[PDB]
Amino acid sequence: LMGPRRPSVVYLHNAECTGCSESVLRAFEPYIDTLILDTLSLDYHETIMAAAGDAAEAALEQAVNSPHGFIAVVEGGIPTAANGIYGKVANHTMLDICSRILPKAQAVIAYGTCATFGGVQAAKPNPTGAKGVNDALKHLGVKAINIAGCPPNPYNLVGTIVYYLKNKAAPELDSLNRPTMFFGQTVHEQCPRLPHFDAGEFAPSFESEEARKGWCLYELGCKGPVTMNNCPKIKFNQTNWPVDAGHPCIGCSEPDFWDAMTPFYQN
Amino acid sequence: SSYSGPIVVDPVTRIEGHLRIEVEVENGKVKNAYSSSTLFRGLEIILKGRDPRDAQHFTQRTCGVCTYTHALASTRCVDNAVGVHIPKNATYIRNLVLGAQYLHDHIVHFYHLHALDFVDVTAALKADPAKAAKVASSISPRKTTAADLKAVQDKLKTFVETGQLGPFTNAYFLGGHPAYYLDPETNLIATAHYLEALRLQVKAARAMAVFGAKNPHTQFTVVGGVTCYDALTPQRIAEFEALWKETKAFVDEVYIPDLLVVAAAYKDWTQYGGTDNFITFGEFPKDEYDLNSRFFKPGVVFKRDFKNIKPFDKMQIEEHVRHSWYEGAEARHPWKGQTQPKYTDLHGDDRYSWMKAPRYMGEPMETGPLAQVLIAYSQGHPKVKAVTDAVLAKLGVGPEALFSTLGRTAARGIETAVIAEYVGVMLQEYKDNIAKGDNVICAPWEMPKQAEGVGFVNAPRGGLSHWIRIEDGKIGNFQLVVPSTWTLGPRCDKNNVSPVEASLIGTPVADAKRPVEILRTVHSFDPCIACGVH
Ligand code: SF4
Ligand code: SF4
Ligand code: F3S
Ligand SMILES: [Mg+2]
Repeated sequence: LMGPRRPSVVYLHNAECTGCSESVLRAFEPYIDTLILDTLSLDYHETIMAAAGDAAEAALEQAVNSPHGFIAVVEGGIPTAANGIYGKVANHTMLDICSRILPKAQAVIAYGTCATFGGVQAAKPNPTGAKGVNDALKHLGVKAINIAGCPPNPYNLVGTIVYYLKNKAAPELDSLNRPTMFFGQTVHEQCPRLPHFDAGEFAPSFESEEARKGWCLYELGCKGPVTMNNCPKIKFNQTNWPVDAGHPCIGCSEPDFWDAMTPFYQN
Repeated sequence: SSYSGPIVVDPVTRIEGHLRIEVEVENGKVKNAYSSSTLFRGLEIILKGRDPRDAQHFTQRTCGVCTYTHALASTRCVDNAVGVHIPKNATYIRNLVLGAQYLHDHIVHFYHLHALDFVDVTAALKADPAKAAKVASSISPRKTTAADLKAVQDKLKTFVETGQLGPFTNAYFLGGHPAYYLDPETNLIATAHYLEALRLQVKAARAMAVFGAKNPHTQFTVVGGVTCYDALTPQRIAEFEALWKETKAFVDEVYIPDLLVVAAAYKDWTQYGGTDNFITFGEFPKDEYDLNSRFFKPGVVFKRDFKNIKPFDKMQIEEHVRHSWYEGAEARHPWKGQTQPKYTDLHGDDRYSWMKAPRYMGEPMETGPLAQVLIAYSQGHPKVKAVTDAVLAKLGVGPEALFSTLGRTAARGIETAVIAEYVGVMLQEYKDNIAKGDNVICAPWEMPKQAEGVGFVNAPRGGLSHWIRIEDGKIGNFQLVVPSTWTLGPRCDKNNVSPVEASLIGTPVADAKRPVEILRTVHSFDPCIACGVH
C-alpha cells in the first residue's frame, strides 16, 4: 500500500457517525479523486477500502510499520469506561488500538468535534466514558492538531494537510490546539446579519416576518457569538451555511457544546 | 476441497460503522451466521431530562451517511407529540431534501461501497478501449468514444505502477479470483463510471444544501416547519432544479445501464440472499398525519405473501435484549423502552451484539429498497411497476428473481430511478403552490407538559421511527428504532435469526481467505451500524 512518492495517510474510526468521512468526500478543487490519485496515498479507510477482515488488519499493520512514515487522521471519540469495552474493532478496544498506533505517527490530526473534544457520546451522563484524543492519550504524549466541527468544513482538513506537507510542521494553533488560520474568528463577527444584531433587531420566532426578512437569530438561541469557525466565509458545498438557511448556530466546533450550548433555542 | 470451519470478518469494510460477521461454513457453504455490532454510544441515555426541541440535533448525529433522516424523524416525532400541522411548503421542502438524499445515498452505495465486490479494477488495464466504447455506447443513449475510455486507462495505469494501491491494497480481486466474472472491457466501463460518480455525488449532495444549509448534517428543520425562507426564491429553486436534472441524467444514462450489465453477468446471484418477511413505512406525504397519503405506502408482508399485504400497526413492534448486551431478557415496545447496558463479551451468556432485536408480530423483518419496491409494486404503483417490468424484461428473468442479493441490488436501482423522476413532480407542485401566493413555511406551537409522540421516515435503508415520552415538559424517555436494527440486529428471545443472519445461510465460499460472497450479500443490505445501535 505504501512506497515512495505519495504521502501515506492512515484513517481511523472510533466512536463516530461517519459524517466526518462523508464531509471529505465533498472536497472541491481539489476533488476527492485528485486527492486519492495524485495528492496522497489513502492506505487505510474502513468506509471505502477494498480489503476486509484479516486483509484489512494486514493492510493497517503494513501501513503503520512502514519505514516511510505515515500521517494519522482520526474520526470519533475514544470510549474509556469499563476498560474501553464499549468500542472494539477486530476485537481490540479502541483505547488500545489508538494507544499503540498514534504515538507512532509522524503527525496526528483529530478531525471532528468527537475526535477533538469527546463529542456527542461524551455528553452527560457520558455512559461510555468517552474522551477526546488528547485527553485520553495525554499520558502517552499524544498531541493531535484539532480540526473541530460536527462535521468540520473539509476545506480546513485539506488546508491543514497541504500546509503540513509544504512546511513540514503544524500551523499556529490556539489554546484548544485548533489552527488559527481557520478558527481565529467567531462565526458571529463574519455573519451577514451582524448589522441587525447591533441594531437589536432580533427575530422573535421562526414564523415571524422579521425571520422572513432575515433579522438576527440570537433571541432564538444562536451560538455564533461564542463559537470559533469559518462557516460564513467558506460556506458549505460551495453554496450555503446555517444562518443563511435561517437556523441558528449550535456552536458545533466548541469543546463541550452538547452540554454548554444547550438548550439550543435559548440565550 | 470444500472448506469446513469458521470464518470471521471483522471489520466488515465498505459499510457505515463497526460490524463483526461470524459464520460457520460446511463444505463450501455457510450453515450458520452471527451479526455482531461492536460499538455502543448510548444517545437514548444521554437524551433523558433534556429539552424536546434539542432532540433532533443530538439524533442527527446517530449517522452521517443517512445524515438528514434522523433530524427529519425526530422533528416529525416532536411535531406529532406537540400536535402541530406544518405548512404545505414545509412538507414540500422536507420532501424534496429527502428525495435528494435518496439519489446521493444510492449512487454512492452502488459505486463506492458495493461495486468493488463485482468489479476487478486491475483487470481494466488489459481492456481494448475501442471495443469497450462500442459496448458502452450500445447500452446507453450516452455515446463514449475509445479516446474517452483510454483517458481513464492511462490514469489507472500510472496509479497502479506507483506500487501504492491505497484503497485497493489487499483487494480480494488481486491476482484474479474465481468469483469475479467481468471481462476487461466491462471492468473498464465500470471503473470509468466509479471515478465519474466521485464527482457527480458532490453535485447530488449540493442539492440538499441549496435548501438545507449544508451536507453533511443539515440545519433547516424546526418543530412547526422549516427555517429556510431563501428556498422560496426562483434563484434557489432554479439552482436545485439544475443539480437535480444532472443527477437524474446520471441515474438514467449511467447508473441503471451499469446495474443491468453487471446483473446480467452475475445472473447466478439470483439464487442466494433471499428473505421471508418485509416491512416498510411509506414516504413523501401530502398529509403529515396520514401514512397512506404518501407516494410510497406503508405495509407488512409475511412469508412473501404479496397478495395479502397487511396494514402496519405501530403497537406491534417490540425490541428484544436476550442476545444483546443489555440487562435481562425482557422485550419492550419503544414507548416503554429501556437502554441499560451490561456487557458479557462475545457470546457471554449467549449475547453477541450492542444492537437490540426488533420483531414485528414476533417476526424478524427485512426493510429497505427491496421491501419498499415489492410492497409498492403489489399495491399497484404505476411508476414502480413500469420500471421494474422493464428491468425484468431487460434481464430476461422472472419475478422470483427479486428475492435475492441480486434482486435487492436491482431494487435499490429501481427505487432511485422512480424517485429521481418523482422529485421533478414534487418540484412542479412546489412551484405551483408558490404561484398561488402561499409563502408560509413554519407554524406556531406550544410545549405540552405530558405527552407521547412518534415520527416515521422511510429512509434509504428502510423504516425509521423515533418515540418520545414527555414528562414535566422534558424528555422522560426517547427511543430510536432504525432500519439497520431491524435487518442487522441479533436473534430475539425466541432465537429467530435476523434477516441478514438468515440470508447468509447457503452462501457459497469459493476461497475462504477472501470471502467476497459473504460481502456481496451483507453489502446488498447497505448496513449502517451507527444507525443500528446509537
Ligand atoms: S464530529 Fe459530528 S459529524 Fe463527526 S463523527 Fe462526531 S458526531 Fe459525527
Ligand atoms: S444570526 Fe447569530 S451569528 Fe449572525 S449576527 Fe445574529 S447572533 Fe451573530
Ligand atoms: S452549528 Fe457548526 S457548521 Fe458552523 S454555523 Fe455553527 S459552527
Ligand atoms: Mg434504540
